[PDB]
Amino acid sequence: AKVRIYQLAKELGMETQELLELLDQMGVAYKSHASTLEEKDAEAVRELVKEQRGLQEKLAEEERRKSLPRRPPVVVIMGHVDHGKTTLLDYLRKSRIAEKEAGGITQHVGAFEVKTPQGTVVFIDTPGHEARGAKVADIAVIVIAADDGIMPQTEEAIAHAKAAGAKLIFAINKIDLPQADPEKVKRQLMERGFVPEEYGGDAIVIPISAKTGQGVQDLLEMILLLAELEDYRADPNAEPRGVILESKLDKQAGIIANMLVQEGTFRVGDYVVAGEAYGRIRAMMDADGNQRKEAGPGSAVQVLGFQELPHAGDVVEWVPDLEAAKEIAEERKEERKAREEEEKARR
Ligand SMILES: Nc1nc2c(ncn2[C@@H]2O[C@H](COP(=O)(O)OP(=O)(O)O)[C@@H](O)[C@H]2O)c(=O)[nH]1
Repeated sequence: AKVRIYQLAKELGMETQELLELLDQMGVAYKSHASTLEEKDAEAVRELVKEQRGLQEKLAEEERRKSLPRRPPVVVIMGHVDHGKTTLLDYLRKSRIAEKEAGGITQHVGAFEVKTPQGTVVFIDTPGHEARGAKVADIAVIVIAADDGIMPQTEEAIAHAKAAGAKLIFAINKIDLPQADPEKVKRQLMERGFVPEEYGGDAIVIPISAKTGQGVQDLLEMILLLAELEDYRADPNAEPRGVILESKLDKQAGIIANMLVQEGTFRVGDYVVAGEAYGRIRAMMDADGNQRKEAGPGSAVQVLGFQELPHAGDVVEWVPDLEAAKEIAEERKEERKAREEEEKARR
């Protein structure tokens, strides 16, 4: 003090003409950048530069938080009995560790992930063969055998999947067999109004062999492709929301539930309600057997601590406290009771 303008500028990491512009907006009059500033003013300048810069760092932050991270595609497999669903799932579950040493673990949490350079894909395991619930799968892979073709069962699977909001992918399996005619199946698909992309339609058709592994990598790349196109994303910071895949019992363990996380992040100690089932999460284990402290979108984990058994397809919801988990769970019990005895009246 009293500081010259070119001095203050160097101080603030600023440009002479930057600071001069600022003084004019500020109302402080100078002669040239050589001029001296009253410490009153310089103190104001130092302050304003904090305001403006802090706000810009703030606006940049809110800017990036508008952009939500992606999430892996969740895939279900459908089809007609004998057409190779099971064989395909096993293969996919084989193809993940071509690394032996395990370890480490492979328990079954209801879904598994296949990591590719192009991305990670999540596969529902849990065969129930359907049974409504809450949306689980983004994509359905409809499996068809090339020696058999399209059965009414396949027509059902296709109808179901669309009704469930799934984007369809048609997999033509068993192409190793000499009696296999994939073109026949394509014709059947077109006959039914699904036109493959090679003929200019929007249907996706990948010939594969679950036995040999032919075209399975291509099937994977196509799933990830349609994922980018659909652009699946989720907010890890939202109110945690997920869905129950399967919930079973274990003698020493008790009630366990497999859960897919959809939005948010569940952590240990969170109180959750699923349908009429509530509880506190004691522990969480993934497909790798790792005990997890936190779970974000795309994660299939096994949850310990439910008081009842949650039904599959039921939504898992975060709640602040045990009491809130209890009231919500209880109210859903009331309505179900009442609406049950309402079915006593009308048969
Ligand atoms: N040749 C051949 N057989 C297959 C292929 N995929 C599955 N299979 C056979 O199809 C039979 C029944 O299929 P499966 O795995 O049980 O699937 P799912 O019946 O639809 O649940 C099994 O004996 C498999 O070995 C394939 O790509 N090629």
